[PDB]
Amino acid sequence: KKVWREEKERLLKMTLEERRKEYLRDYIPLNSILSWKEEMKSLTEKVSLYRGDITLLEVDAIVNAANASLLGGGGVDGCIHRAAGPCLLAECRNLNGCDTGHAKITCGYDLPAKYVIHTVGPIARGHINGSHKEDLANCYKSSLKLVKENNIRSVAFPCISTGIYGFPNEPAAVIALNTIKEWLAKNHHEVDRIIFCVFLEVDFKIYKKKMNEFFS
Repeated sequence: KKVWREEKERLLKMTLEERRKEYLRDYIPLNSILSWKEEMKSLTEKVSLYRGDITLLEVDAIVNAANASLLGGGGVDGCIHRAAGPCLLAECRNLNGCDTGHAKITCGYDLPAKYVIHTVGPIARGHINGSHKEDLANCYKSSLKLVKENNIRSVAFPCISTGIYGFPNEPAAVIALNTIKEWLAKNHHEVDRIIFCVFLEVDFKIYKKKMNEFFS
């Protein structure tokens, strides 16, 4: 049995070259993801769209749209737990859950990602209200506060609270893009790339349309 504190200490010391020599499977290096600037040929240099499996991204942090327990479950949360291996669950158990609109950081273990930022999106069981909208913004703000504090230069976000948590995809994207744009205005020097992970066609088309509005 690997023990999470020992494995985390070992992994966070390692250079990218050292990490790559131990990788279990194929990965997506950050320099194989075009900026919006490069894609559409300024903050356009600092943002990307990625349609693919977040667990493959070799970035400083991937964001997990987690549940209150932080123990994993289904969808992409489950995929991140399986890809990271059992040390992720062990570190998450020690965190004693996460509140709606808050975030907590762990090691990424078997992920190529150095860290996972776990954030708990609001749940809309029917039509959204101002609390849902505030809480979703707070997931992005709490996550980006951990990005700043942990010298994370590349981070990938999922479409937090869309799907089962019931946040309509278009209003979710507006909150996500507004929150990242406002944070980038202040913090652009300290990041190389914020990646929006937009697998479903519905999300890809929403983000494709809105990128120019927000970043150029």
